[PDB]
Amino acid sequence: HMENVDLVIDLQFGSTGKGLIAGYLAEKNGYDTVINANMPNAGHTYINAEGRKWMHKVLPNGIVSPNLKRVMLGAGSVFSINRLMEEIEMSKDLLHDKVAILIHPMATVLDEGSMAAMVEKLQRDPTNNTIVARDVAQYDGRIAQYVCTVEEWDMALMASERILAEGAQGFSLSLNQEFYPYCTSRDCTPARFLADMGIPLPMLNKVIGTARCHPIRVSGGHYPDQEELVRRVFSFSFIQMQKAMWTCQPDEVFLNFCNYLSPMGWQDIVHQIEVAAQSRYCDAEVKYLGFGPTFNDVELREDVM
Repeated sequence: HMENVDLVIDLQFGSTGKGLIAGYLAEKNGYDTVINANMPNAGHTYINAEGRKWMHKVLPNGIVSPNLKRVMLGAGSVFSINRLMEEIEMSKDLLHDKVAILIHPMATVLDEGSMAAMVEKLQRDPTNNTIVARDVAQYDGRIAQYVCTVEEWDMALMASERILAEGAQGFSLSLNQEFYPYCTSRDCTPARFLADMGIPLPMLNKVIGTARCHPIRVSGGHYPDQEELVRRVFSFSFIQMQKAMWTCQPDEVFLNFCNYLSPMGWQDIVHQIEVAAQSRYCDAEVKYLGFGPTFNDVELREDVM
């Protein structure tokens, strides 16, 4: 009942490719439940060993799990119903048989922007029955079939055997990190992600942090030990990693986009990530290395260095 959630988080500016490791872990570990709480975003990509591609803004990338039973969209979600229905249709083969999709009643429905909808939910206007999923489901049957009660949300988490939780955006984009106001509207930290998915703290088993060799901002400042090489590509920042390690405390790290650097380049970053971890009381080791955008391009660090 406890220690059964694996939480995937991005340790830099949100472009580390967390979707690749979510899909990879879902295929390897076969979680029965996959959960997230995304706000509108550019999409998270996973490509399997056969070349099928999923670009998701709403659904978790973990729906590729061979043991999938429950897909859960948390209270912190802010989503377009049109986009959700399109993503379900595109993966109807994975979602039609013995799979339950659950939308938390207090998830926010986007009016067919992100800020105004989140603000509308926070206003708590008693006569407004058009912002939270529980209320929209009373007149929009597209989501009435998936919206659950708070009690049903809790019971689905209790009934889950192994869960994959997928975090949002990235650590340095947090509302309360130093780049404010050039940041997102929430903190991008494990504690906020579990809060926004309604996951009790004892359920956390491990945190998998994702990083890139050259972080990208997709719009805000950068750390003093990095420089630029609408998208801005930066060199690796040790300070960024130290800050992310202290707060996020990952247990394992996936270092992606190693294919764009020389052997010295990506191996030096592997060692810097581990020095950053140790410097901030974190025992994380780099376990996975990404050398391309597909399942076939994820390698075990212990097998290549």
